[PDB]
Amino acid sequence: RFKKHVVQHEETMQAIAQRYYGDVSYWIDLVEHNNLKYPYLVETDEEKMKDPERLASTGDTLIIPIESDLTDVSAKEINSRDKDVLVELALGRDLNITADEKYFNEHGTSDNILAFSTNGNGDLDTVKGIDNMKQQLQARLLTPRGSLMLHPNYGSDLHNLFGLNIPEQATLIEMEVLRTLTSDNRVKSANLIDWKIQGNVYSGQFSVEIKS
Amino acid sequence: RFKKHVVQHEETMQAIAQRYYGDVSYWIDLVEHNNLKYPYLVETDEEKMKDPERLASTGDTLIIPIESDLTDVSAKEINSRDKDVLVELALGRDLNITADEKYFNEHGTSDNILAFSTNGNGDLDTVKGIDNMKQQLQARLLTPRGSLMLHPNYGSDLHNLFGLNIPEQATLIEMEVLRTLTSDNRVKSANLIDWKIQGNVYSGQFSVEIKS
Amino acid sequence: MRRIRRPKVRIEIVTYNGDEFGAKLLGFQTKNSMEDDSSVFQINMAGDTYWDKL
Amino acid sequence: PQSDGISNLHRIALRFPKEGGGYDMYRFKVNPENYTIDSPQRTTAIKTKSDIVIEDYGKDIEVINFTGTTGFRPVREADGLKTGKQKMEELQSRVSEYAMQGGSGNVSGSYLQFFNFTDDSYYKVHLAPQGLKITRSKDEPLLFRYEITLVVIGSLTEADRSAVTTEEFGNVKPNASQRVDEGIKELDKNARKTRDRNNQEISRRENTIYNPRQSTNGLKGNIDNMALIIGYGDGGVS
Amino acid sequence: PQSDGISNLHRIALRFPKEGGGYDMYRFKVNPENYTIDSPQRTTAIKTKSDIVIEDYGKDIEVINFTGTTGFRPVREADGLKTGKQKMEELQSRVSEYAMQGGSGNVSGSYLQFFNFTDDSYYKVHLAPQGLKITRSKDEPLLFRYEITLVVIGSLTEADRSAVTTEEFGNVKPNASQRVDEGIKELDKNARKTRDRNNQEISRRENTIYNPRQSTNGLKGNIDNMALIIGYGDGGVS
Repeated sequence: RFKKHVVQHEETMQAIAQRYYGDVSYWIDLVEHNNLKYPYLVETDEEKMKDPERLASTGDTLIIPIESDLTDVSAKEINSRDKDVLVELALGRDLNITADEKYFNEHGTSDNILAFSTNGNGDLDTVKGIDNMKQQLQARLLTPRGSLMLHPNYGSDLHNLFGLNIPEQATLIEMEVLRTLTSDNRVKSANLIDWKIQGNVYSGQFSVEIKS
Repeated sequence: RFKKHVVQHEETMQAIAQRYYGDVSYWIDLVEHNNLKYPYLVETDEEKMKDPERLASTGDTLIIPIESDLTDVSAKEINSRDKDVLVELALGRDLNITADEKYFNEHGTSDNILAFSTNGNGDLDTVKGIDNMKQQLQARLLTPRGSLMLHPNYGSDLHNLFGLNIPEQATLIEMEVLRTLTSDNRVKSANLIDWKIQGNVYSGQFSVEIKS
Repeated sequence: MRRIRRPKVRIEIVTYNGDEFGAKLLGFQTKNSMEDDSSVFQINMAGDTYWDKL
Repeated sequence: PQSDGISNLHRIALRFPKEGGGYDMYRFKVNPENYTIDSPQRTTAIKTKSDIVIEDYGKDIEVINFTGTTGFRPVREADGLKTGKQKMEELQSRVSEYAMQGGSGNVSGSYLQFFNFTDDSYYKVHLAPQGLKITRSKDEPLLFRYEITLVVIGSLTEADRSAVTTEEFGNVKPNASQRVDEGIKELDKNARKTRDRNNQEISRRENTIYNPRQSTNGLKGNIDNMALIIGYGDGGVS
Repeated sequence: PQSDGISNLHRIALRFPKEGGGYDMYRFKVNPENYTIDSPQRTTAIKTKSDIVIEDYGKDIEVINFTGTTGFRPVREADGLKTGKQKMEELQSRVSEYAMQGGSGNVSGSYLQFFNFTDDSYYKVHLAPQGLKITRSKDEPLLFRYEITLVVIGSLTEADRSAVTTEEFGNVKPNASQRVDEGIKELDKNARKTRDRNNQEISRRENTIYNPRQSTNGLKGNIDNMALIIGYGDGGVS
């Protein structure tokens, strides 16, 4: 993992290293991680035109690796190869199956719902980044707990909770939803924000602390 | 022991194995218990007509041995061919002595009542399955405790419990009947469902949780 | 002022994951002495998992 | 039962074992002042660095404790007219009979049946380590108070451990081993010596509910009799 | 929500695990009279000869304990008409069933789920060693009383620690090790002996999560796969 950073007005790289690591002397590893020449930070943006890849200006994004992976040469190389797109390695890339969100929401828990799709031309569609995490969470929530043919205890028992609109049923649904979301290690935790029960259909929303 | 199961519509053997044994990999050995060819489950009825003995379809009864007996080759060999005979062998076989079912109820705690009978042709009648269990339980209840010439402490004190039809005597009779029914290790437990005393006749009923 | 201490023990194992092993730690002893010709340590583990088979 | 709605409640009763067969019982004329039932659990929780471990080892002993007294006025009995003092004395005598000659001599009954008609519950109980406790206070010139603690052996519905019958399908006695042992007893010294030598020879080059139906447990038992009677060597093998 | 005047009071309800799967939603018709919650800490203090040392290890196991009485008058139920005595007997039966079935160290299924609707909070709990203590004294003859103590495992919002789905990127079950083992098993005894000899010779000459992409941990797996498809000696290496 890492921490995003934005260069302040004529900010100093050594000050950044001291702030994010305590010891000032670790700045030599950070610039190697970012793969920057000696002009690490320049106030003038026009100077970046000469060597945009190897020169950072004010407002330029920077990567702050964790303390453990500071001196790892492999981590340095991988971070240099994936500057500003390092989040994709953790969350990953997967095939996109949410072809149309306007259609499958109404059906809910049932079979013959999702399907692959193609974006652009030729290349099969693949969802990456935060959208991939959201798609995985939605698929996990929609699927039953014991439906798939392998690694059971994957899914949720939401379909069994339809019934009376009494408050205890709502709290049970809330607990089940929180249990389903917390099952993935990529989510630190989750908690409710607001709940609403009007008519005969339950409504609610949740927030999840997505890493990075 | 083995749990009975019925083939569900559009169901696969892998899901059947995963639901009970948890890991789908056990299905390779589970098929040998049922003695089925490669078409383990087929919806088409006429397909089974070619060889009904070595095939199964929707609505048929399967065998689900416990994990301990799953790996035993002897259990596989016995369950391959016996099929429905397993329940009769599991509950045992014994000679039937309910020659006069109408008569033995009229004389409780009386000797020289039960006798052999004849069914089929030229052979003494026999009982098997749940009927054998019920016959054995009835004989144990009718048999007094300390009358048998060998393996004593078999029976009940029902003859001695006649009294003033008061509630405490009724509870004592209930406990005696429960102890008599629960003596056999095959039966799990028992409990009274209804009590009714009017005049000078005691009436009631009990439920027994028989294994399998 | 009185010092504040927050111990946090970590265990690594090389031939089950080491992190899972270190989670169930309860206590340990480490007898090292130059007087004798042997150094010995002991580790106490919880009964959550069957370590005998692992 | 209780006094609300349903008919008049039945008093608590105790059943004790009669020495000369049968049973004798004891019904309290006055309901207990206090009734406490403890049902603890044998489970311990210990926390590791970043997790909580919970372990359990079954249900604990259900301790029954209650306190009561005896009314001074008389009341009808099954035989005779016994007042509260006589009832309490009989209770003490029964408890002494169950306790004093429990560890010494012999007592026919292995347990006591505790009936709670008011609470609609039944248990098999034994005298607790605290035991019976009798006292008369300043404000009881004529009344007598009794305090008793009990430990539940188990549910009264279930049968006794010694009076349990297993499945016992098929023959239970391996008659083959019995007749093998009977035949071996008649063998001479040389035959037994040769049998031992053959067993040693087979032993040193190995690695390189009796029912014949639906089982294979009693395989080598039948072979031993057949080998002995026919003769595989002077004495036999296995 | 409590009886704050805006919303009606919501009574505490339990949720035990059923033997045949699912859960049974047990609800109290009267809130507990007393409610106590403890949050002990694992902090320890040791006095050195010249200064005090304060050391902490984190949050300890919490304890939940409460006491109350069941209602007297009959009250309707969602699937019947159960009185207070029936409710208490059902609670005792459920507790006994949950305690007895945990004879295998710990039940593989979910723990007891506690739902406190009086104040917004949820917990996963287990039976404390104190257990379900039931008593009924002379005062209030027709009202039962129950005392329950519990230990908190964790918040119901979070799932089980061991059931969390890790990243599992790449391949945790590499085929290289499997086919290397298969090839080594298929090799002759002399081939394995020569492989051991080569490994010993290489050891003498020392001196004097898996992913094919962007990872080096699986380097040995690719190399160990080789030296068998190509006869790098009479057997593999490493």
